Amino acid sequence: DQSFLWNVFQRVDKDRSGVISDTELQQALSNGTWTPFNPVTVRSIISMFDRENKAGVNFSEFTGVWKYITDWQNVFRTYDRDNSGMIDKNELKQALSGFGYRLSDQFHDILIRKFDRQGRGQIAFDDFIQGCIVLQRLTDIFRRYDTDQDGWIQVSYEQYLSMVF
Amino acid sequence: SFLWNVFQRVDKDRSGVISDTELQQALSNGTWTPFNPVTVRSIISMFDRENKAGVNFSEFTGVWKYITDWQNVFRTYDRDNSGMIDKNELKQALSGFGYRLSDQFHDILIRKFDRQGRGQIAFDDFIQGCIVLQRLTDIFRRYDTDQDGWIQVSYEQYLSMVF
Ligand SMILES: [Ca+2]
Ligand SMILES: [Ca+2]
Ligand SMILES: [Ca+2]
Ligand SMILES: [Ca+2]
Ligand SMILES: [Ca+2]
Ligand SMILES: [Ca+2]
Repeated sequence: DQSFLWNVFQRVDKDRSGVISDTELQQALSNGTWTPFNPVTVRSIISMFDRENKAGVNFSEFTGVWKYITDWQNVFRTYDRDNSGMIDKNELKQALSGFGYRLSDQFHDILIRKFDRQGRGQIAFDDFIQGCIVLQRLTDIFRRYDTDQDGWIQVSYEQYLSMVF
Repeated sequence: SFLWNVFQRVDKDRSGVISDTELQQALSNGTWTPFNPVTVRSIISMFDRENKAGVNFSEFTGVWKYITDWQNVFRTYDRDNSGMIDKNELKQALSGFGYRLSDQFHDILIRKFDRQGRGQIAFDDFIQGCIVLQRLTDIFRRYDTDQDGWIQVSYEQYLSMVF
């Protein structure tokens, strides 16, 4: 039912639009730090929650375009130890391993780096959805080509360069 | 010089720095639609001494140049002359930049950068369709030693590559 979500479209008409472009949602969600929500994280929710190849959602899926963030906030929250809204190295060693991951101490300090901008050694939330789902899959295409049962895959200089994208 | 006139010519307020989502307005890609904001970001952020996300006259002089040349490529490879480029003309394009890419990963490639679905890379997608194209041929080419191209990559060792 769209009436349950009709007041959500009210805030989303700076240019009357009706269809949700990338920023057409940006003002409906916080990242946890007073900054805007990174569009790179946004298009992950639309091109993934819309069949139409133009990046703009609707009822058929917006029942869930949002729903995934309501999926994602529970986890985040049910891990925040400090409740300060950020996950640390000690903290991620528990969340990652909550997702059935057997990595090691040394990767449990390599991950944080791409996403911790401020440089305090913690992940905000706009850094979480994006890149979480990205990594949620680097166990997955790493899967499609070679299950060595120790992790090794490889191809030549040829279209293996094509794979890297 | 004549650039002294061309720089204000797009500088709406006399500000003396071209904005980003102001330059989207001078660069025409010929889809009669807008020029890619993302191509517009790369063109600005590439050439910015600072974080200002812009180019003043003492910072744009070259962007103009980098722009010029980016057409001067189109202009050659667009042999048929349709303001836009197709698979048969994209082929000699990627190859001319030295890419050993076989037919399958072009329909693939075009399917990530042809902004409209006509199978016709326009002037704005191409540049963009060459910024990342390049970027991910770089470190790999740095990473693979024997230039045969195979890389044995372990679980926790590999993960940290496409990052
Ligand atoms: Ca709208
Ligand atoms: Ca915490
Ligand atoms: Ca200006
Ligand atoms: Ca000609
Ligand atoms: Ca042509
Ligand atoms: Ca090698």
